[PDB]
Amino acid sequence: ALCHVSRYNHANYWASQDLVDLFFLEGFSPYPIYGWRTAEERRAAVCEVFKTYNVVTRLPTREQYWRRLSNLYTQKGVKAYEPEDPFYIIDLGRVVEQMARWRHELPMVRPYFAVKSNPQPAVLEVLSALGAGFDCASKEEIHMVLGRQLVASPDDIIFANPCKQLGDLREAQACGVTYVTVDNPLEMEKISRLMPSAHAIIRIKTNSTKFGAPLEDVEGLLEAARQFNVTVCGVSFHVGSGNDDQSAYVSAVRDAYQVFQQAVQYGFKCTILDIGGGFPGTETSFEAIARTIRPVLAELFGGGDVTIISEPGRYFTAASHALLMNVFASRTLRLSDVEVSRQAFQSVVSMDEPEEYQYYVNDGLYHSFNCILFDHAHPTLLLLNARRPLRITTIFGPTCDSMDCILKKQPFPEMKLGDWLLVPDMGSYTTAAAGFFNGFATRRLEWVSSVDLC
Amino acid sequence: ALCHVSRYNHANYWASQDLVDLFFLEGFSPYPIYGWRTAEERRAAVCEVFKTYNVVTRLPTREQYWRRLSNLYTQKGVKAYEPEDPFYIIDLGRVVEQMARWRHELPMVRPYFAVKSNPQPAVLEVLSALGAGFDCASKEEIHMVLGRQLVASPDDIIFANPCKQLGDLREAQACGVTYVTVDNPLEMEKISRLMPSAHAIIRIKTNSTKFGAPLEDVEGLLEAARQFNVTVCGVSFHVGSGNDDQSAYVSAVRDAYQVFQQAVQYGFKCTILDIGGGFPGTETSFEAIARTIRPVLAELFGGGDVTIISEPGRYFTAASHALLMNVFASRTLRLSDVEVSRQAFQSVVSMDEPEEYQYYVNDGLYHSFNCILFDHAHPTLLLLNARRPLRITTIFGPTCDSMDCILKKQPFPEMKLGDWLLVPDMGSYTTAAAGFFNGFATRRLEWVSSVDLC
Repeated sequence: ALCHVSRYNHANYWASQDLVDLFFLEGFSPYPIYGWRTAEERRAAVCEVFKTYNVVTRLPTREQYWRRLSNLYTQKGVKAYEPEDPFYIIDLGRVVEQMARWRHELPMVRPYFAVKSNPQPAVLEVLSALGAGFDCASKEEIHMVLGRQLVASPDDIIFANPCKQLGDLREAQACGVTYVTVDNPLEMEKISRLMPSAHAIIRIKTNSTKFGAPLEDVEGLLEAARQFNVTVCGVSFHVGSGNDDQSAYVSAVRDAYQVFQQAVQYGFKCTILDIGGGFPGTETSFEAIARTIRPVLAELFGGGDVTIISEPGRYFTAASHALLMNVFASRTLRLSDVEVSRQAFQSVVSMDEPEEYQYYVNDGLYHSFNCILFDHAHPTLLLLNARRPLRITTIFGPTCDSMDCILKKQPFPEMKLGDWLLVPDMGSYTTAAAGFFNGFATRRLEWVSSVDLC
Repeated sequence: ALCHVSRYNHANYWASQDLVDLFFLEGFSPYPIYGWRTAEERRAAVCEVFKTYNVVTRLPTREQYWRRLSNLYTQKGVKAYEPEDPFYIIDLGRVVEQMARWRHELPMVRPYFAVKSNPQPAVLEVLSALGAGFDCASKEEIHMVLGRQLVASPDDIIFANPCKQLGDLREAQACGVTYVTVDNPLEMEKISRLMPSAHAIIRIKTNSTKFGAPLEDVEGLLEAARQFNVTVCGVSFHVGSGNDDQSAYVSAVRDAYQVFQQAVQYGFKCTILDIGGGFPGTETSFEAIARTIRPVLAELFGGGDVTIISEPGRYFTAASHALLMNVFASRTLRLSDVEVSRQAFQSVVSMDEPEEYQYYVNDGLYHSFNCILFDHAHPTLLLLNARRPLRITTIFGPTCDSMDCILKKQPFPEMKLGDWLLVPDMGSYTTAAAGFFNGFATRRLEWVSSVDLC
């Protein structure tokens, strides 16, 4: 459907610091910590990134915290940007908390953050300081990771795209990366021809239709790898967020074990297992998924000769953002008699006056709110603010296009010009896929650290 | 649906300049030319733009011309960019021809090009040289128009957004632009309080959900304008990219005349008539639309007191661009028995072997091909270049998103890694709304001139 407004649907619409501290304490589990930094170097590096971006440690539920921050920063902005411009509130402490959670729940797995989730430099810097690996799907992301000197060696970068361009392969081989992912024999030929130092990883299909080799064709994939003198030492799979069944992960791990046996039959001694991303980044919770994944990994890849990695994307940056919007235009329209009857029966809006209240905010579908179509997401609009009766609303974007319709004829509290709209959990594939249509953009950013580090 | 592939659907799928010259011949119509330049200065300015952007004159159907140009500029890359990278072929001669066609069909109307269609500097500069007005929907586009010194005075810029932000109005008043568009009395109050030296233009609804005041509420609009000491001298309307027929244009202009009479009754003497955009850019033809709308303008606004303007967007930059894509990855899959039966009855590809072909190109839905959703467009894929059996193809994009699919399970000639895909008529809202997901972008541009004005 459209943006979720279930927070305002009835007439009476009124009404881990310990984990992070544990994470920065090792140097628990018998597995070595991620990254080349020691215990003292990681904390120093994260504090250095915090100082570099001058984040503010605003210690604290989550909706109340976001509302308080939005009020404070709106007041601050009222007192290089306009006070009515949209802005983000990046909680860089949330990324640290997510890494602490991943270390606690999956200590045997080293995440390789998907840079495609948000290529924002601050999150990359803090993740590299935390010891995370990096997951580049293109030569551009490889350059951002290497150009910022976030990795000591290119061995912490995986060319996770199973279908890479020839120039991308040339740049990756020149830059010195080694880990790549494959799904078809033609990619084996390309990798052998243009990148001889690669450590190819086979991507196996899971129970989408674009990536992942079928379990039957993995034998032909291994045959092509052997024929083309390609060193295969890994198997990867990605299920994507949306698979409600918790058995998809264990089925994929079983398929990976079968592929490992097939590779062993081909003289390939694989040492890398990649379980992909798709983990939930918001509070099927991540704890249940980890409790499902852990035992099969222990009883199948518990020998210690295979390193288990992952490429979690939105998991790290799901709860780290909060977009704020200003309503700057409003008008009321009459309704037809036919439309009046339907709304009276269902909607809790008072239909004495057939009025449709239309509002315009300064961020729409051609920008950060592009996740409605590209990501199939339904974010939660929140009005920070005399009874405010529930009128049927159609919240438009700033762009003159008529399709900028983040809301359409749904009940919502009465809003006037100058009010702010808060959209929590707006960090996954929001500004990465954002387009510069009409010239509007959420250029302003604010840096907040929910946890205390410095 | 999806990208149009009707060019390849049966088993055997094998098998201007004079008007532009007339356009630069003002020193035949009783209307003065557009712009502050003369005949001897417009040609010099456009030749200066061509020299500045190194535009090359290519001389000649449109499909064959685009194929020839694609061959020429494709076997030219392997001889700062990779040869296997996507690129555009911008034909500014097409923009010049579109302007000449507009001048011939509607000599009484001065276009004000919608910068939102493509904010590319070359098209803006060539249009300013041609004498076009400019149509800025945001302060950013105002700055691009003014920053490049394209307009002698800000009187050639219309703040065509009927709902403008406060900072945008402040910048517009500071810059010196006067013409604005209004929809609701709240906008009247905002403009009066913020933009004192304005010439408001009422936007009337066309037989529309987002913009356009209803014909009944124009009374309240005029009352608010008079109450807030707002000077209104124009009425505007936008129809949309596609509609029923020219009867919409006739109804809209008659409603505009009625609103003009209402304003005259409300002590307001108007002098501006804006008929909006939505005209066809590709080849309901534009000539029929002009032949319909000319007589009503002649018999209704033929007194000469009111100047008729327009804001045509895609009309100028529809047939200008031509995107090219490279197939760098491919694989073959299986089909279910149920799915096999469906294709046997309708698909012309022999379904004896359940072969599903999946290809990958370097431009997808997160980029230039974003017009499929944001614009509801179906561009025509063309394979430039033995036998080419039809197969069930699924042309994906470069991004690793599952939904980045421009064509799904449709017949198409057999493709191999290295072939190019030509997509003509890709200049309207393609690179303007294009994002930067995964770091992929069509950075390379090539400049051609179908016409020879130099």
